[PDB]
Amino acid sequence: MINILKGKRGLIMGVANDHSIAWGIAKVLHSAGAQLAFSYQGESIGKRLKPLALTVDSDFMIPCNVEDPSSMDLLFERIKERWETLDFVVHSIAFSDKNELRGPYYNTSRDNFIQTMLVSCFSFTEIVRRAAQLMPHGGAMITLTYGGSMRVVPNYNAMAPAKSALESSTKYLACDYGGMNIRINAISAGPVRTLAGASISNGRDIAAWSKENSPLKRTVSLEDIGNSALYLLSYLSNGVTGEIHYVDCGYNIVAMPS
Amino acid sequence: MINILKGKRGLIMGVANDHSIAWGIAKVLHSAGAQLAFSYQGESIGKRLKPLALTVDSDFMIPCNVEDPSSMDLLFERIKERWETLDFVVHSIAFSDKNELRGPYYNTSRDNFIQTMLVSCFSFTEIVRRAAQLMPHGGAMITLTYGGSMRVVPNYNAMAPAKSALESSTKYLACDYGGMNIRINAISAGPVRTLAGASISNGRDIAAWSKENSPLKRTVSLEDIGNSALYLLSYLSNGVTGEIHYVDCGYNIVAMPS
Ligand SMILES: NC(=O)c1ccc[n+]([C@@H]2O[C@H](COP(=O)([O-])OP(=O)(O)OC[C@H]3O[C@@H](n4cnc5c(N)ncnc54)[C@H](O)[C@@H]3O)[C@@H](O)[C@H]2O)c1
Repeated sequence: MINILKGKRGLIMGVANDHSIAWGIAKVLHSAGAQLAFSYQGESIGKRLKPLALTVDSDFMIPCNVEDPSSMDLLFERIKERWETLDFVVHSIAFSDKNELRGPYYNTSRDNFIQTMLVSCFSFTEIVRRAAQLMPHGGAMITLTYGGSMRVVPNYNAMAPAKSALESSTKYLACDYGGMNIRINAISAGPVRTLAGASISNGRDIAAWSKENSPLKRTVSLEDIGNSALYLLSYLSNGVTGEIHYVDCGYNIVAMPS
Repeated sequence: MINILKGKRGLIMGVANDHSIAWGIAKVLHSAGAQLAFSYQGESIGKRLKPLALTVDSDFMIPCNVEDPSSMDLLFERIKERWETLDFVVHSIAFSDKNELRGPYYNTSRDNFIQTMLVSCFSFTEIVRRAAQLMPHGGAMITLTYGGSMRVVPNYNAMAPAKSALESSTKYLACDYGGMNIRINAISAGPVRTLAGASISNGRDIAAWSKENSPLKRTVSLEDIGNSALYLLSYLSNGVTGEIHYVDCGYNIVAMPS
């Protein structure tokens, strides 16, 4: 009963399996009428994406290494050879050495910090500025963040300044592109069940904690995020740019457990 | 007649001349009793620092390039050959390419971003880890930041996500080290007429705008920042850690001019 993206086409980055946030988003954005292009980071991923993409009417798949600006130049070159125009971009790329997401933050190595910054923060700047060039009549973009950027989440470590800066760049990008009628927002998702446990050593704990202590008593679903993304990428969110939108079943509001 | 820093020893990072924030801080800390060590970046800065440091009774000056791990190691070796233990650190170091502090944030290049991040953000993590080893009974450190991290200031560009990451790591460092009674805080200063300040285009306009529209209608002085540093580094702020403390004559609270 929703087709507000009828006739709109966009780019989805961040799919790694059927449990990826970018995938939940993809499903919901397609059900609302969007044509999807996808990027993929590796071969195993491409092989899982292929069937997934097919179930949302799409064979448009383009490998990309978000750490290499040439790769991204190429990603847009391949996109452009089918679409002269783009309406939205989903950026859900998060990487860090998972072995360094344990113990105290001060053990963050310089190279992991550089790499985590590059992939988890600056890639959005890169992509956004490439994509804008295909939005001559405006458009909308989102990145993904987590509340661990601003309050201390144990183990999160290197991810934390990276998101913090991602959130910062989100707001600067919004100001840059605002005159061109491009909107740039972020979704601060809560832990997603099962996904949490594979991303970081205490993921299960973080999630269980979040579900026990959120006002809504559940964790956010992939579909929740998909619908919030649908909101921020459609005309519905026309009065909204540069927003760090919290979609965590309200976990962020509670100061302590009951 | 203050002397709450009687018998304390501290590291001052970031003096470049007699207008530097770290210098204002050094002056008020010294006048409250503290013995001071200084790190300087280059030879001209060193030549300018010798006479100054002399006026606060110090010849304890060590070179240090903060994008060089070896050099920060050497810095702390040179400290230890005189002091086995240390009471406080001031981290007042920033860098970004003058050329990129102009125009839209999206023109920020990858290399300037990595470098700005290393020097402006991660160098604090670097320094904090080494210094902590010199505070077996606890102590206090501060870094410097600016409200441009979280609200958009024209031309501030790459400095913004860098400061944001810096504010993030401050809180994370505060959690890693609170068990050791080491407090880690930051000062968010209003505009001050400095050497690195003149890298930003239209910083003059920025400072005039911030002065005109602040509740107090004045700019912060090196002494204001020095005094808030004295607070943040002594027994006075014993209940304060992880705090981003605004010392900007209240600019941040005003939503629009009157
Ligand atoms: N200038 C302002 O108005 C202002 C506003 C609030 C916050 N801040 C912050 O204050 C601090 C900057 O000092 P400042 O503004 O008094 O100007 P400044 O230029 O006098 O001092 C900046 C220092 O950063 C140092 N630095 C740069 N690269 C270095 C390296 N590789 N190794 C060691 N040192 C290096 C410089 O040597 C210099 O001493 C920064 O954290 C800055 O972001 C500045």
